[PDB]
Amino acid sequence: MENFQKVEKIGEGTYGVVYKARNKLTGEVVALKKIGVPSTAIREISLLKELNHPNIVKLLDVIHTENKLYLVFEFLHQDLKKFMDASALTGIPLPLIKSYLFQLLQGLAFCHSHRVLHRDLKPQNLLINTEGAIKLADFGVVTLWYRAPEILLGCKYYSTAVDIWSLGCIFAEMVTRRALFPGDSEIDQLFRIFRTLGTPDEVVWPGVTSMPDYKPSFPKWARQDFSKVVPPLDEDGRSLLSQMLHYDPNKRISAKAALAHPFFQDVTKPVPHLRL
Ligand SMILES: NCC1CCN(CC(=O)Nc2cccc3c2C(=O)c2c-3n[nH]c2C2CCCCC2)CC1
Repeated sequence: MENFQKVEKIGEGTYGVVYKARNKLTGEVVALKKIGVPSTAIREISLLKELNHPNIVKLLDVIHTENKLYLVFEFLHQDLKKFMDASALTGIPLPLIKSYLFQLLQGLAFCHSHRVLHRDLKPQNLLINTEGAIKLADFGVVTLWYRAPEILLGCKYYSTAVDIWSLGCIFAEMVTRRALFPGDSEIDQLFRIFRTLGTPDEVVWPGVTSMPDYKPSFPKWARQDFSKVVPPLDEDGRSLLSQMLHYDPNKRISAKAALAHPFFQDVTKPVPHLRL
């Protein structure tokens, strides 16, 4: 727009490029996302500027000019991926990990209550500020690391449970300082999940053998010990995590239910120490 002047390219998303820009009018710095334009979609996005939550990056404005679509979001100073890389030496403190997980579950609970899912949760689209907050951003070579199993198996009508899986993967990563399922292809992704949680069957996941991309020929791996998977997460944390990583989407814990888990008994809001 004629009112915004780009400062620098923040990066490349999947729905277009994102730029850090200054609003020549308000003088504010924002995150500018550049994407005729489908009308059905216009009404959709117009609905995003409506669902506001403390843990959802605010969509300040939606500019639709010359068949171009510009989404103006609030600017946050860092993403979780960066913070985690900067904390690789000692890891993010548990209290802060617990605080971020809680906040993200809150944002998700809100999203899901309005039948809105993220679909592509990952460290790169989780934004944080100096205050100690974390927010969901960029709603739905792309990473497959946080992709839920029903998605990898071809379920077209997946549920809000896919976001819980992704968050579960992010939660484990914050704790061990290592991606849980770092696949580099759908099948590799799938098998890495199978090797760790065991190949799903009709017993733990009824209806799994009737999934679009399910192959009767998939190898049959045994489920690995969870204490070996996510140490030194305490029993409450591992208990919560296992419930977020259930194969059966219907058995997987909901965001609202997860907030009441014992793990958050002693949850606080620590302030992050970050370099900008
Ligand atoms: N970490 C940046 C990559 C992942 C996220 N995308 C796509 C996307 O949809 N980003 C955003 C959507 C709404 C608000 C923001 C961003 C976004 O990227 C960003 C925002 N506010 N602050 C930032 C950055 C600050 C510097 C470190 C990287 C994040 C760009 C590449």
